[PDB]
Amino acid sequence: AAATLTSKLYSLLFRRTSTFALTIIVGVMFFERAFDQGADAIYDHINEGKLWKHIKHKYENK
Amino acid sequence: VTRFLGPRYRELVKNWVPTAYTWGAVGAVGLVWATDWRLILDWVPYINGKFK
Amino acid sequence: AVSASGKWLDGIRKWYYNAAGFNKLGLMRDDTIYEDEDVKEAIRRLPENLYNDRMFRIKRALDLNLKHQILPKEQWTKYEEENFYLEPYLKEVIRERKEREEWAKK
Amino acid sequence: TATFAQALQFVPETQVSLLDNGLRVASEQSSQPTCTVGVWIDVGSRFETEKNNGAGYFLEHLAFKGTKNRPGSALEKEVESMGAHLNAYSTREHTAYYIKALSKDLPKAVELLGDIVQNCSLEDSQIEKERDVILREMQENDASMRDVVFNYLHATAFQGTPLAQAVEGPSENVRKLSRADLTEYLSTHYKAPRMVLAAAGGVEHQQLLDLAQKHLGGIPWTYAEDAVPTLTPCRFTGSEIRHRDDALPFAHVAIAVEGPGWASPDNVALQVANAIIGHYDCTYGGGVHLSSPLASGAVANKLCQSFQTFSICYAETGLLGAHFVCDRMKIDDMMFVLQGQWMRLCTSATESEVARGKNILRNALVSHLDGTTPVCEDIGRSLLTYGRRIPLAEWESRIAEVDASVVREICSKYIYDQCPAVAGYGPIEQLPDYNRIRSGMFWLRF
Amino acid sequence: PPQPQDLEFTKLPNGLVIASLENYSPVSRIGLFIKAGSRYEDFSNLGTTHLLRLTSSLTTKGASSFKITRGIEAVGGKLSVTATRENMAYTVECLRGDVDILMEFLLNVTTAPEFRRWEVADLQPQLKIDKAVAFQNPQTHVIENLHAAAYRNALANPLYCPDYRIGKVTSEELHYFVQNHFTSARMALIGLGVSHPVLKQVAEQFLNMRGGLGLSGAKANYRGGEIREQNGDSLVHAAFVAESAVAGSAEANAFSVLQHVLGAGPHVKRGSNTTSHLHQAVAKATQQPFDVSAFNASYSDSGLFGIYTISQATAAGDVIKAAYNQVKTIAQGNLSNTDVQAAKNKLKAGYLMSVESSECFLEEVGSQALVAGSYMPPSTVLQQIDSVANADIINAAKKFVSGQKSMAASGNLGHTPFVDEL
Amino acid sequence: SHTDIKVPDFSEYRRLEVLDSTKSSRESSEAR
Ligand SMILES: CCCCCCCCCCCCCCCCC[C@@H](O)O[C@H](CO[C@H](O)CCCCCCCCCCCCCCC)COP(=O)(O)OCC[N+](C)(C)C
Repeated sequence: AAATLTSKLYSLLFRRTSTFALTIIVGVMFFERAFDQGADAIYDHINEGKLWKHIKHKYENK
Repeated sequence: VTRFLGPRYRELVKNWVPTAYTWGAVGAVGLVWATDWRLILDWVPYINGKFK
Repeated sequence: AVSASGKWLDGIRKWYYNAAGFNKLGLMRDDTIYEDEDVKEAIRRLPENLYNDRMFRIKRALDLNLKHQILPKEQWTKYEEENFYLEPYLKEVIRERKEREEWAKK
Repeated sequence: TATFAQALQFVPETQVSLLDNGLRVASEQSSQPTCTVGVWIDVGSRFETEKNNGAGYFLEHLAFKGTKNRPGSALEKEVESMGAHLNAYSTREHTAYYIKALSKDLPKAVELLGDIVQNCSLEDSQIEKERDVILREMQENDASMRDVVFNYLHATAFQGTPLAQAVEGPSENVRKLSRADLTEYLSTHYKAPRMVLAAAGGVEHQQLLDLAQKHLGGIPWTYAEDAVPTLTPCRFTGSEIRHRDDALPFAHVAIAVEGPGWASPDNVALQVANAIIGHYDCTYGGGVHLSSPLASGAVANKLCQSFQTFSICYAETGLLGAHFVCDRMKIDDMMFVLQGQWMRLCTSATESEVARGKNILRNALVSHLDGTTPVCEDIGRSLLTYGRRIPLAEWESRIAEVDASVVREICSKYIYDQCPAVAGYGPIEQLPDYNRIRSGMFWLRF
Repeated sequence: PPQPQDLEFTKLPNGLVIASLENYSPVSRIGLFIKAGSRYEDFSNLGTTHLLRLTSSLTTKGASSFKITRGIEAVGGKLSVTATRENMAYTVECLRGDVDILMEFLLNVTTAPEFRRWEVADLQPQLKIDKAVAFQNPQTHVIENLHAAAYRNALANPLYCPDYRIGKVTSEELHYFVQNHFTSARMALIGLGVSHPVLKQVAEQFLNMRGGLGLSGAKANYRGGEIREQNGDSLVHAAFVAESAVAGSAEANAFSVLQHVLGAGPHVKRGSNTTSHLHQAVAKATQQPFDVSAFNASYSDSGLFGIYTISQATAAGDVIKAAYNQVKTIAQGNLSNTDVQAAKNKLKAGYLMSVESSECFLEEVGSQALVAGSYMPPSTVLQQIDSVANADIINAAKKFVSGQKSMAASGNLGHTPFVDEL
Repeated sequence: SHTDIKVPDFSEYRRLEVLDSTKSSRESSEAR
């Protein structure tokens, strides 16, 4: 229960809605990058060795 | 227009200036994010990785 | 003061007045002014007799315009008989607005 | 000839002096031929429980019904043959008995006062008479609407706290009290050093101190079994109470947010803000698009009948808000304008409004103190609230420190994005739901 | 601080009385007292005064309505218009440093009023609101009926506009009343924080205004009629007045002592007035809630002494009989000495306690200046009040008993007596 | 008689930080 952490977040970035919107924009930018990278890694893991990315090395520059 | 002048209308602008800057910043970042503008984005420490 | 220029000014103003057709319909000058909020309040301050006269003359003008007719020559409004009945009221209302705006800025 | 702050220095000061038992004696002398002597006690409904909720109010009814030395009608006969006026009042945090009389009768007044606070006879037949009297007076209070909505506001804003219950107490409680709970309440609370004697007007401090020792010096200061009635803080709750009765003429909303205790500097600035909003009525002259912003808009569609802003302060906590009446069909519009005015103060406050607020505050402070009785009340309430009597010069100095920026920060500290407490008693079908009221405490543009 | 100052009086050749005092309070107060009142209207114009006192905020030739309110509001001061059948009192309060500003408005409003007809028309509906609020309390309706029941012409005029005149008051009537009743000789000016010499020159401006004397009224004649109302309220009100002495006379003091002997005013809160003779007489007559006391209204032309009794509809007759019988016993000569002293002490305490407040003190000074122009210190009041003898009070009681009575009673009236049978 | 009204207990709905009728709510409002 990081009550102090939530208190700091509110007092600095939520009391005014202008700051509230700005945090949202930066958060989504970072979130999409992390979400996309993690999801693609999971997809590649489940399908290891079948995607063309995993076999192109056997023909590219070859 | 002449009525808009006066000591207080200047004060009202001063109070709202911080809010105007923040809203302008919100719009600028939103535009860059929506458009995936590589020119500015290439100087972002982590987001730049997306670009290959 | 200038006499010849003043008489020329009076003559050209009379010519312009005759060029404007509202005298042809029995309308006074103050009836044609655009009715903004200031004019609306000014009309609200008119005495009953002037207000009643103003409404009837407007009705007659609208009725004449309905049938594309013109009032007889003898009944046209004359440049020298006109009374600016609405001027004092409109001036007072405008001055009050200026005072309010001047206070509002400081 | 004299400037404002220069005239403030000609006001006489108050002389304080303790007795052995711990009683505080204060006095402000003048050339007037009259005086007001009273005792203030730091006892109220805040110190009571469910079993003795109405004890303070009940005792007030028996205060002047007779005493051991002057039984029955002897007490009022002496008071009235003197031409004086005997009065009392109660609250959730204070009680007071004060007499207005001529300086020539200062001695006797104190004697009686001491007799009333030490030797209060509690004959049982009198208790029965007061039972019915309080029962009827409670019915009258129901007729008053403002009292009803202000008690509701306390009940909902201090849920589960001793500050929630009213001074009078439940009707069921007043019909079961006995001469044993009243004596326990009297013995446990009415004693020095909680008492504060005050005397403003043509009275000399020296005389006021010898007389007090003669009579008030006998009050005990030791609790039995060390059963000390300790005070505790009070929690504030953001909630609403809606009592609907469409037969009543007008809606009667009341809103308030939590506010500082009486002993914080910020309250002064808040008072200035309350002066900007101001009060309105239907009998005031002019003002239609000619007075403060909330009252100018109050007559454009004929929204309100009368609204007032209040700031109730208790120890460690208080209430800050605005009370308004309105027609059935215009409830939401009046609330909309009021919330806009509060938010405007939090964000856009000009110095011209502040200067008007400061001037209004100075007038209220100076004009209120006119007369002896208001002066004596201020001495007693201050000595039990701050422990001192803030002089006018200090008040002016603190007010001068107020600035538009200061008001913005303080109002943002207490008004912005805070959960309010709402009370409505009347035709209140149009009152907006709490969620809408709570969403109107901030701005999406800010 | 300096020594206690005194009040300076002066009378300009116009006839205006100017009085000033120099205290050291930080708040200053100015007042204008005019002999104009509701008694100076005739049947042609009525309700004029009631509308006139609402026009204090209207525009003037030298200042706009917008300016007056905004200027006063910004300074933080106030302006009020107290009114009565005999007099009208303008009053203004502010700080020491702003006096010169506010006086400019006060002078203007009473010297150069410009009763714009459209402004008057828009202000007309306010009359109903004011009238309704006052009548919310039934005591207002009972007295205004009482004055209309005991006087034929002059003091019968109501303080509030009659219903039928609400929409028909004109600016010409306002103008006509002002010219004929705002004369300088009829006026007086009082100041508390201001210095006397500056008061002279600020007042010098209107010496070119008004002047001479105004339109005199008519001596109020006494009739003795009744005015019953028969409303649906459960608690009946009444009134039993008779001719009294004139304001500011030796006989008037005896009547003042008489009412306080009869328990006119309550002193102790939540307590029965045992010393009051009327409450004792009624307590053994009714066992339900009741309220009783004496009435005293002294005017320049005449006065009226009487009794007011709130009581239940069923017990109205008994209450009135007990009160009236009590007065007869007093008139018969049964009056103890102790009651005289107790009543006198009540009077002196009331007088000094009332004047204690600065606002009331300014009101008392203005009222005295108009009629006489010479302030009479409270000590002189005490010597006058102590000269009253028992025989004087007995004579006062006998006069009230023998005199003709006027009665106004609102309520159910199912059991209330009539005059000629009381 | 209106003094006989009192709010029923909400203890089963209140949040943890406001469950005590003695602790002030100002120290948790910003956190909540
Ligand atoms: C285009 C197609 C869109 C389709 C959308 C489909 C959506 C389907 C799912 C629906 C989900 C519904 C819920 C979504 C929002 C949930 C939260 C919302 O209801 O809350 C409100 C949301 O309100 C907003 O948050 C208010 C601030 C406005 C923020 C705007 C952010 C815009 C970001 C994107 C900008 C893009 C710019 C692009 C420029 C080119 C009010 O929040 P509140 O807690 O009561 O506000 C308190 C304000 N404080 C914090 C300051 C005290």
